[PDB]
Amino acid sequence: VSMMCNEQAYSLAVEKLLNIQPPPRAQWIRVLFGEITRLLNHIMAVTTHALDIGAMTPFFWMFEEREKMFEFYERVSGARMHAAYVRPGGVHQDLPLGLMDDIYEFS
Amino acid sequence: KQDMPPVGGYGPIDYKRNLPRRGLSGYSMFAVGIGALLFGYWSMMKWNRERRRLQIEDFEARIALMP
Repeated sequence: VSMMCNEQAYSLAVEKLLNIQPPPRAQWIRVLFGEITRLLNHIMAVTTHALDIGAMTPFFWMFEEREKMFEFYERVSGARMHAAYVRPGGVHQDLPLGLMDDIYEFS
Repeated sequence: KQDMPPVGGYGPIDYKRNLPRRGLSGYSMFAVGIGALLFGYWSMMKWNRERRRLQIEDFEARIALMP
């Protein structure tokens, strides 16, 4: 599930060794996607629990809203889920024009 | 120079959690239940007693003939 919460535990585990603080624009993105993957676990942690139990309809009622969020991942990094996006040198590249009237539209 | 952060336009949406759309509570319920229930019993005694009147009418034709 986690794509930006993993690699958050790696670059921050490497930048301490290398005597680097990351630049300040970069830190506002690691908190943004680092506080967007929690809106992927805490959707999957309830629905998949509610499927073993055996309820059908809260599995389909929330993943159809989940699709509005993978368009972000594809727009910023490289792919559907597995993105080599956080680097040890901060963020790979800047997120393009958009994604600020989209997230505010989403949230 | 073409970076993101907009000047204005924000909400937010709530973190609130409420939808108390009640709902006819507190002794208003059990009141539509009892009165409509006796209404169904009130519909009785005007049909079963009425069919009982026809029931003696049905047995009447049997007893009048058969000598």
